Amino acid sequence: GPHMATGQDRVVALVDMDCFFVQVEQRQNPHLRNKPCAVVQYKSWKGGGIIAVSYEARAFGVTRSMWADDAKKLCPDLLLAQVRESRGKANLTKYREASVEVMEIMSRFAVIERAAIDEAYVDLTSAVQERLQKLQGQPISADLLPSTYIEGLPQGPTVQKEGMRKQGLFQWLDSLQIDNLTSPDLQLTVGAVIVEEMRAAIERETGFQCSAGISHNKVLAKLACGLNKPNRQTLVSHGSVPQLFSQMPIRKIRSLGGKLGASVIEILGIEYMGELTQFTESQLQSHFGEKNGSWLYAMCRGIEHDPVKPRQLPKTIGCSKNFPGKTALATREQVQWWLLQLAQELEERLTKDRNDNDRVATQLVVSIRVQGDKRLSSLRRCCALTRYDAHKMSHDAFTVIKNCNTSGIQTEWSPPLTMLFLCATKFSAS
DNA sequence: ATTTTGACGCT
Ligand SMILES: Nc1ncnc2c1ncn2[C@H]1C[C@H](O)[C@@H](COP(=O)(O)OP(=O)(O)OP(=O)(O)O)O1
Ligand SMILES: [Ca+2]
Ligand SMILES: [K+]
Repeated sequence: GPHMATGQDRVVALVDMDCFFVQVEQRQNPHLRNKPCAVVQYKSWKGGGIIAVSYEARAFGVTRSMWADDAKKLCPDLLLAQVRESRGKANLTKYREASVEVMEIMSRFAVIERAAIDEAYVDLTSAVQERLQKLQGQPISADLLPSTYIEGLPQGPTVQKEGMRKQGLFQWLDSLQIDNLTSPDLQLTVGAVIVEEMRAAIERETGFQCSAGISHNKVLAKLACGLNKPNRQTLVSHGSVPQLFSQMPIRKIRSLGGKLGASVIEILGIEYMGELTQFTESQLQSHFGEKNGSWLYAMCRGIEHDPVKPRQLPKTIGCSKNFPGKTALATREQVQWWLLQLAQELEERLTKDRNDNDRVATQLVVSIRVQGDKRLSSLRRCCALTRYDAHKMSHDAFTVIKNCNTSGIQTEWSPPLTMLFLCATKFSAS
């Protein structure tokens, strides 16, 4: 009891831009705003592959990974914006720069960990302490939380969505103990106030809307974020975890969406996160390893300790292209030309990165996939990255991979290459 | 024939 940790020591948010690439294109082209629309890369093969979908179009069943021709079958009036193409490949620069806009705004409020192009974790513990000092026992008005849901409420003894939201928020605020500055529920509530302010600032200064989760750790904040989308935020309190987890499929928890989550389900014969509480820590370590077992034992109780890392910039800068089916690279000239295209984009982005961020990459990673291999990467080799020069980087990549060619004819390449990948890594300050 | 990314763990 008095010594049992409860994982209530931090306030952590996860901010997720809503359908981000779509919003970037809608800001640029007002004709696309408030319409069913999607972002597509390439156009020749089946109308192009959809990579982002507005919520209006999701209502028709349009999803990412879908071909645009098929999406048009579900949504005949679907509007499309195309990813820019440069040097023969999709170029994501517009979205990376929009991401920087948002991340720099978020960084004014607190330390952020860039989780993806449109996702950041936020460590709010210190900001919440300061705001609590400013408030001086003053109660928190529901007006300060105009887009916040409290997971699990309302409960106990209106048929509209906003009415339910307000009822749950009212119950939560009515129960709060505003006089205890160490109260974890109060701390989460102040965190939610700050996140409302952050999201307002993002929308005012960029036009972009986002959703957010607020809880005591990254996994719960990420889970909370997806409960009420778009353009809303959700507070998941420690006390909400038993009911929330009691029907929560294991695969919905971050890092359990793949093979490990499948093995948890299969070996233990369970379906929901809460069922994990019935195993000892040693049982879980015996099945899943020391690290995973301890992590699951704590996580099914709502407890997780992974820190928000102070990192606003990506650790790697990479460029890749697939060559599916008939397009697989079968000559040496082809392989070298595409290595050159990838290296030119990489040099452009690296030079910009060096000027913006006072750092230099020192390692070049080359990855390839051969036709027939089911794995995404068949081979990975590295060489020194000593000059931001595309011809040198492409020549070096060719040198490290050229011995993979089985073909006895020098001009021909076999087995054909279905993927090329150049990644600059190992940054040092400059 | 999703494609193009990015982070981290194991050995
Ligand atoms: N599998 C993918 N392939 C290519 N691009 C992707 C892929 N997944 C995501 N992206 C890009 C496009 C998205 O706008 C952006 C953010 O991804 P993601 O958060 O999963 O969806 P989303 O922002 O489009 O919608 P949501 O509102 O549900 O968050 O990253
Ligand atoms: Ca998103
Ligand atoms: K996401």
